[PDB]
Amino acid sequence: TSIGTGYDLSNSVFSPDGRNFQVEYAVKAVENGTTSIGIKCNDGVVFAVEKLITSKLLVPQKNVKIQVVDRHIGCVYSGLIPDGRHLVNRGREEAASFKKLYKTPIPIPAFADRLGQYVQAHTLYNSVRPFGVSTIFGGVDKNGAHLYMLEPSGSYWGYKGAATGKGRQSAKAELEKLVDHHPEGLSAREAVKQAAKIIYLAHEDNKEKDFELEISWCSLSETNGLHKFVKGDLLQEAIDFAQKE
Amino acid sequence: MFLTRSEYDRGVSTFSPEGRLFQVEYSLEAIKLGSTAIGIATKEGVVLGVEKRATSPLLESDSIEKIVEIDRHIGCAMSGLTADARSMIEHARTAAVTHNLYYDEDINVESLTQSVCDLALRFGEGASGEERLMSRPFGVALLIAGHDADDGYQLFHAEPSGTFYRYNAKAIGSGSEGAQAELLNEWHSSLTLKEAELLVLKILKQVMEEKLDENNAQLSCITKQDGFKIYDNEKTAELIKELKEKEAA
Amino acid sequence: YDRALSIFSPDGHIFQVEYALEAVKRGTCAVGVKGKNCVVLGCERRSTLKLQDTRITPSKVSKIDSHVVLSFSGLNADSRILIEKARVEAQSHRLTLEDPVTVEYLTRYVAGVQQRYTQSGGVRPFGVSTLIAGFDPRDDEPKLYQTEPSGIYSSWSAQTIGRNSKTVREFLEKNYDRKEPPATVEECVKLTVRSLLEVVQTGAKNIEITVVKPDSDIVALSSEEINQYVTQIEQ
Amino acid sequence: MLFKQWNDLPEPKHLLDLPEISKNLQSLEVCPVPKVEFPQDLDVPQYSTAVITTKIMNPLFPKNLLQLTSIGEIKTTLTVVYGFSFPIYSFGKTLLFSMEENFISISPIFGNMISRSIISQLAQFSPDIIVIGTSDKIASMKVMTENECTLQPPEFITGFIGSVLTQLIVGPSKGLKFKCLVAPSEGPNGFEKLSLSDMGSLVDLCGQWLGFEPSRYSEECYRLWRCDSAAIGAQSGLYI
Amino acid sequence: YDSRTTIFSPEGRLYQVEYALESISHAGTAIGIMASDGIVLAAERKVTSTLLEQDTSTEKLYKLNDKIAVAVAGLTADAEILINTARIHAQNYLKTYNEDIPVEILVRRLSDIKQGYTQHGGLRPFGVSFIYAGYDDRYGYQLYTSNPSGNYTGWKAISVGANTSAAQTLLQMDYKDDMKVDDAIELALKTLSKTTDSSALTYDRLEFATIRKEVYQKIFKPQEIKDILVKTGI
Amino acid sequence: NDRHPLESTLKNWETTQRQRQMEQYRQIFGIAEPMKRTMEMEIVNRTDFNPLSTNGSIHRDILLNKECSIDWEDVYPGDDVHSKIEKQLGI
Amino acid sequence: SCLVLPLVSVGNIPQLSIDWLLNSQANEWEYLEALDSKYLVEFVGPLDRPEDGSDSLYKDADMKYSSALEVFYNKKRGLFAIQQRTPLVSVNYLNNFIVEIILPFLSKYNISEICIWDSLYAMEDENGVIVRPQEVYSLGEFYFDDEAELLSNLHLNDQESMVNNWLHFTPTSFQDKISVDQPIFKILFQILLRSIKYCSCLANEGDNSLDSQQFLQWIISQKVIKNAPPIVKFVRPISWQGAYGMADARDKF
Amino acid sequence: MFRNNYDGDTVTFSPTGRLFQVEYALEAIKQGSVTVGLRSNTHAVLVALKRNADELSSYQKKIIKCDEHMGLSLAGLAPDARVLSNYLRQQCNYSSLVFNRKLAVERAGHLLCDKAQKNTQSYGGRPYGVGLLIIGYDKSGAHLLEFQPSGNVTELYGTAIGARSQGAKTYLERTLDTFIKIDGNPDELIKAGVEAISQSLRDESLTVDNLSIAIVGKDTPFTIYDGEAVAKYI
Amino acid sequence: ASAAGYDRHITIFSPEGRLYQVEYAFKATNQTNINSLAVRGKDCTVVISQKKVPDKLLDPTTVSYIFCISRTIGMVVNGPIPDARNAALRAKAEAAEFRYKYGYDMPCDVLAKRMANLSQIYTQRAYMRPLGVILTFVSVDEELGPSIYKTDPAGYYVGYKATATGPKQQEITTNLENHFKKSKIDHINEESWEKVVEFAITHMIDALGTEFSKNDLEVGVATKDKFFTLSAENIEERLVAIAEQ
Repeated sequence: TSIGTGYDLSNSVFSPDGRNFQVEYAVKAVENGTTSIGIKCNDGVVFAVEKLITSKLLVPQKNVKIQVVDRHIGCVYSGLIPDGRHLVNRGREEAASFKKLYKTPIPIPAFADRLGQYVQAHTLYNSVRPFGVSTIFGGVDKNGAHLYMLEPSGSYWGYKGAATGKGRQSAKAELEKLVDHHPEGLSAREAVKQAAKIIYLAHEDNKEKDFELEISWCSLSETNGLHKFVKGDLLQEAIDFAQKE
Repeated sequence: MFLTRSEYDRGVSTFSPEGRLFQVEYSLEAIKLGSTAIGIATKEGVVLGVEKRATSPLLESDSIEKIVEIDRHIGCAMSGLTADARSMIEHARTAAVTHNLYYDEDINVESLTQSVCDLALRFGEGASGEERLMSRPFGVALLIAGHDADDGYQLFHAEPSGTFYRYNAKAIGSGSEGAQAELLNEWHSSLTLKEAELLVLKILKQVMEEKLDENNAQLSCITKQDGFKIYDNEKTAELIKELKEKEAA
Repeated sequence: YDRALSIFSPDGHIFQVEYALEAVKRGTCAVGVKGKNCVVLGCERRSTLKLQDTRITPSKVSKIDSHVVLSFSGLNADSRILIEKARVEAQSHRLTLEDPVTVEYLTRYVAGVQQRYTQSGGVRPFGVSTLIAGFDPRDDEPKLYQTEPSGIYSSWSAQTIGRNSKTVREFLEKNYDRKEPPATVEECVKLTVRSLLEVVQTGAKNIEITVVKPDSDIVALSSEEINQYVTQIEQ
Repeated sequence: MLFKQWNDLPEPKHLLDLPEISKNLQSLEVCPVPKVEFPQDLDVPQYSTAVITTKIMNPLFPKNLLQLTSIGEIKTTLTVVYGFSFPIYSFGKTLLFSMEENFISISPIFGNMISRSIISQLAQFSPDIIVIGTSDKIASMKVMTENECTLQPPEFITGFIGSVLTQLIVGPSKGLKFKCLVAPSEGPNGFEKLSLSDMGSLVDLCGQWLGFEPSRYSEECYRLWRCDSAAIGAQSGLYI
Repeated sequence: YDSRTTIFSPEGRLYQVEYALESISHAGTAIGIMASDGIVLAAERKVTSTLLEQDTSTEKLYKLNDKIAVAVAGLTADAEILINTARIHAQNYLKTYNEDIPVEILVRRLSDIKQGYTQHGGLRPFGVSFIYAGYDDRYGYQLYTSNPSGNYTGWKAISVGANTSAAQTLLQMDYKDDMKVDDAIELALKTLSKTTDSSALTYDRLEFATIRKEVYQKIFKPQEIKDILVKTGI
Repeated sequence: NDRHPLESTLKNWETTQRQRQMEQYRQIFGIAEPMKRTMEMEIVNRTDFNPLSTNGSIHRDILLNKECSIDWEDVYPGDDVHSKIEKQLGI
Repeated sequence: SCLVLPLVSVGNIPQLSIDWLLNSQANEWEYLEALDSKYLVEFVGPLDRPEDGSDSLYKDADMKYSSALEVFYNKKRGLFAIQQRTPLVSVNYLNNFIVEIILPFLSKYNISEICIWDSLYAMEDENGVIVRPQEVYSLGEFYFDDEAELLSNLHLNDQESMVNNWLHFTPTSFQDKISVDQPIFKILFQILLRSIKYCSCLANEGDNSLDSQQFLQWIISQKVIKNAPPIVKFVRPISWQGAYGMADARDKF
Repeated sequence: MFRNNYDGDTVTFSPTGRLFQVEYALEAIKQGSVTVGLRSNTHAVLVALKRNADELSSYQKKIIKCDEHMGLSLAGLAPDARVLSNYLRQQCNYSSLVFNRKLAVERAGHLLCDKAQKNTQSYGGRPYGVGLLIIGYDKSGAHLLEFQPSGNVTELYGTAIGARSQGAKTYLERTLDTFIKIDGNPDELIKAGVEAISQSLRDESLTVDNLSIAIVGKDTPFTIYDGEAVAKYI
Repeated sequence: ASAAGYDRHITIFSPEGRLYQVEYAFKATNQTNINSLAVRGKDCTVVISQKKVPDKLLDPTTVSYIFCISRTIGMVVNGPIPDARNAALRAKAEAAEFRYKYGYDMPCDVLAKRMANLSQIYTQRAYMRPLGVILTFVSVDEELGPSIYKTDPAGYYVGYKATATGPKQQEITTNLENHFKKSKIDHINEESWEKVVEFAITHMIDALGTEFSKNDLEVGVATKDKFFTLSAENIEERLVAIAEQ
């Protein structure tokens, strides 16, 4: 059973089958969020997210879906907006604290472990609910490009490619196929186009609604290891390539 | 489709569907049980009265203060569960005396009303980030009356909801629904204080559960020279007999 | 709704505090009467089993100071502790200020203590309603106040609490004329004895009496058997 | 808060917190049923229609606007003693029944039996019925009639007006031509509350059925609503 | 209305405290009698087995201070902490005022403690009830009894625990105020013998204490308990 | 000036030491670890009320890792129960 | 012929199970009549249909509203099924319900057995009815022709026991006895029709949709009533789509 | 139905993956009156409709200034509105003193959304039930941040929140190409804003006593119009 | 059996005496479906745990349940990785604190005892769930020699000469028992950690029953010098050695 009545109406309760159902429901909440993907490059990572333009009123430039945790870490989340923004704030604080302490950018593994610990803590006690946001974040540091995914349960792993949100199914399949075709390690310029293609192929489940995609990438060779958005000619080239369907 | 027991009725931390916060709502229900209180404001003063609600003749009708003073120019009338009102009045008096001590000047009525509603707000987070002080909102609602040179005679109603309104005329407590309806029927800007107090007696008679008498009803007035002063039993009896002389027949 | 202190009933009540007040009805009857210059408190002592030691802890009516008397009905255990806190406050006031506690002040403090034990759901409210009485320091006016578990308190010319309260209160309502309250101590004591006799079918052995007088004078009687007889002669 | 109180299960939700008819819940015999007394001098045929409404919506009939007069009481009793009564108002050619619905004091059995008595009394005279009430399971104001339902499957009506509609649709004297209107509500029976927009729309609509002038009717209705009526409650003051 | 001890029931009664009152009724009978010249405590120990070390157990009675002794019923674990607090309070009073604690003041303190745990929701009532006995210049010998509710009462002769009603009836029938310790002992032993569920109430089942005659407080070991039981000829 | 020099620092040694330890842990292990540890400490202290036994909770010793250590503050440890109830609940 | 009578209980599982049964066999079930809702908290709601869009259970177009309590009928199976949408006003009237409604209906249509469904909350260990808690279902049966002596003695004398053993509960069932809950009152009243069957489910509050599905699957697995298996596809009524409101089209995901 | 089993508190999710308790808080905005805001390159304007309890009472303060460069309007719960407004004013003063720097509009928006979000994670505390429009002008141009109690904050050219706000939002959607270009003419911008709110009314007409307007710009410090002042804009 | 009442959520005794909450917490240890092995050598200790990803896109470099806790102590966990990481970091912090407090390197015995006691708090406190993981601490104690200690959410604390954990524990433990029985010794008695690793792989294969490549397992070895997890190439070398055998 996916529900397990009785044992699910309170956090930090083990069901007769080992599951703690509140984390399962938090995972369920992650489904409804906007699809997001992150692709690992031989020297960087590429992020793409399908921001649905809900209404004309939103100011296009300042309304951004991809949050920057630090100069060298990009982050995108799917699920509950408040939890996502709060978690991003915690990540930014951790980056600031670590940099202030050692005066060097935090390597991605330590930051990912810290955020996984933070998320996991909320699943432990009765008075707090699990974070209902699945997050993709990564960047480049002394040890090269890294791309991590952490779940509401606090579990996380290194990923050659990750996907979330409502369109997770087809996007995940297409990303599997991409990594299968190109095990050599895609370049950032190639990964931008591939991510745009994959994210458009995820739009077929919500055809009727208008959408825009923000593409940002961090690469050792391209941007000296600084996380910078894609704007102008490169993004339009990605449009044209993916428009081939 | 099945009828099931609700639970949003319990606790102040739960919103009902359509976003209604009931436990504050039922708190305002408890106000209706309290003694009727009436107030009327005019450019020449403000008057207010209260049903004493003497449960038995043995109780001392002279020693149940539903009307009290907060400062020389500022007083108030209250209704509901008087226990919380005691704390509310004590806080109001403390704030007024502290303000006068610190600034050597009279407390503006609006500032006092804001301070009182801030205490009433404490069932949740305070207006300045203070932690919650109590598990439930006050079961008390009151209307403040006073005079300020920058505002003139004015009458503020304050709920337990942390909200307050300036009122030309107001009613709370038992039967205060019809009381306020009749006030809206009767009130006009040109009322003089004599007419104001006689109208208060009239509305109290209309709403009161038994015969209107000086031993169960009492009045208060705010005047620049007089400040806050409560009418004595003889004065109230004079006003009541004047009521049956003027309005009746 | 009755499950906790922190939630109003839909009609505006707080059923838990009302249940506590009802529990106050469980205890024995206690009554107080304000005379012109004296205050009389009578108490229905539970019919003593012959094995009880009469010479120790006989009185429920107890002193809070040389000029204040406290009586109660309901849960005795809570009452003792409330009395202890009242005594602590009275002496603290005598220390911090030269003048002793005004009876109004003491009853306000007891009402605050009872209310404070109702502010949070973690503590049971005291199932007691005290009947503080006395004379203000150096002032001849008798004072008599009643407190309730909710913290509501009010001054009375005469009031009853405890078991079978309604019978006594109705009797006092009929027989007490505020235009001419009983002046002399004897008349007030006779009125109190008559009031309790409407509830206590047992003889005078059950009725305790305390008389408090201005200028810090408190005395407990052991001769009301004569008063009981006189009411019998009047009956 | 650092922890939720472990003891808060909370209580089950299949059963409702209704008052018990008698303290002897373990009773093992036929429980008695309330009797209903209806004033027989009413002379129904003199009225062309009837309105049945729950107390929380009296403000729709302002005495300063229509000459409401009380004809008589409907009285009920239940020996086990419980007993309650409410007035039959009247205006124009219309009867008005107000129940004083209240779950804390009144067991819904009284409401259902009263509804049955009222409708079985109105059966022979065939007056037009305009039953106006409230529900806490409806997204927005609806209008209803025996040949047309405007309720989505998950939506329904409860309480006394539930009994009235039941008697009108099924059971004895069924098939009576009636018009129904239910505004969305919140909270339990008798102590319910109504939204501002829904209340205003109800005022705009209820006037048309009663034939009163929309503007002056609306002014009087707003006057009665916002003057500390129990229906509005905290709304004006809880929300800016 | 019993999951929480902080909430009254609609009948204005506490079910949690009433359950505690029920609990002590299961414990072994403890009986106390005041004589004109001394106090006598007796107690039938519920726990019994041939292997139990009667010679040193003495968990049914306790000593709080010279000339003050208590018999207990209910949970021994709950009894121990209150006994310790009572000892600390008595010795603290002696240290402060340099006089022995008048037993009434001690009983007041312990009654307040037992009430207090009925107050805070996280604390259950003490499932014990004490018979206090001691001497003081205020009133001489006097017996006090305190329940989980936190109240106390003075007595000339009282019983606590299982079948308390029968023992109370026997005492009320036989008791006199002019008795002396050596006869109050016979009365108490007779009452326990006729209240017990055992056939003969051998010395093993019985724990005993007395205060008499400045004042000597003596708790009897089983040998002299048997000697006395044969002295009264049960 | 009238106090013993060691008085001010030693009075609150344990709490300041714990605060410094938590600061170091936050520096090394991120915000999560101090949050977890402080919440453990507060959820143990909040739930454990027992006025008669000043001895203190066992789990408090377990969590501070002083379950096998002794300090002079341990060897040498208005007082009514109701005063303790008031103080603990802040009521 | 047989009747199935769901009882309001923890999680409303009997009612949800009856919804599953009726909606999963729309080709067979049909509306017959509404019973006297005198004792129920009155209910009025629109027509309901299986989510598949098939023909509604209320076959006749004259119907425009659904009563508080109605008896559906299955001509092929010769089976009746009550769908009770609201609980009784109070347990005080639990007796009158059976006395004045259920039994007259059974005698009206010559019902041979009444297969009552019920749910039991784990907290209700009063009188220790719950035994073998490892199991989660329970079936009990009673037969008049075999227990003629039992009913012969029961209407004459009472043992005043807090628990009773009239019903024969099958092995590997989470109860062997019934103490104070609803079955005690009615079982007496159907006793003071050849047989009675009682189906019980241990349950907890929550989204009992799947729990009710499993309960119905188990009930059909047991040979309680001669019914074809709806296992091919369970179809929820269209009304359930509103169980969690209407939409989440709001800007917080 | 099943919603009633999972909406009891802010912590428990539902098997559908929703969180009903904060959904109710979001829905609470619908009870409040309409309030509208719109943006122009030089000016950003607020328009709000004040509600009063009864004809005998004064009208509520729907618009609060925080500094000469920014202020906010709100709808929904009065207590939460007061709390958030006071917190934001306190933090604006704190920024202006500690840093001698005017608090940036986006900085304030995120600083307040962080506060609003934390209450949705902990039991006991409830989500705030106040939706508010923060408006201000600073070095980075004119801004208008819609706020929702669920931590969500976004910069909009214009919007309407509160009861029947969707009509004003539709009108703003239909005039976005127009009212933005009205920069440099505050009277016309205010007229457009008022014409937006007018679509939200079903019963009452805009009047000098209920309507209230606030404007801020490079040449115009945050100013509030009310009473006879707004007559020319009606 | 299903829990009765308040025990359904918090750790309090049931009428049968058992703690349903802790028993459920045990089942959660099998949630990830991993199974591990631990065996002792002459002067080294080795742990083997499966590493079935299984998803193609998930980066193999970070699917690791073998956590380095200190120079001489390593540990491998069963159950969800969030709780595993929380417990591992608690172990690391306790080890460092002990090293500072008592001045000498933290023995595995005391560390596993501390973790068991910490688990014991949750085993009786009302408001905290047990971590629901099973930990196996391995080290080369400077006085006990190679040792293995196992802790479980109930707070038990037992030393093992060889251990298996996870769903398939029964076959593995029976095989180890058979090997030791026919060998009549309490350790493998190989003078190099490579041989002990090879033995562990051999007996894992002879129980799980599946031949698997370098991707499917991770190997941790504890020596007197330091504890280290083997890289992919080292596992490949060991598997090649096994195949040659």
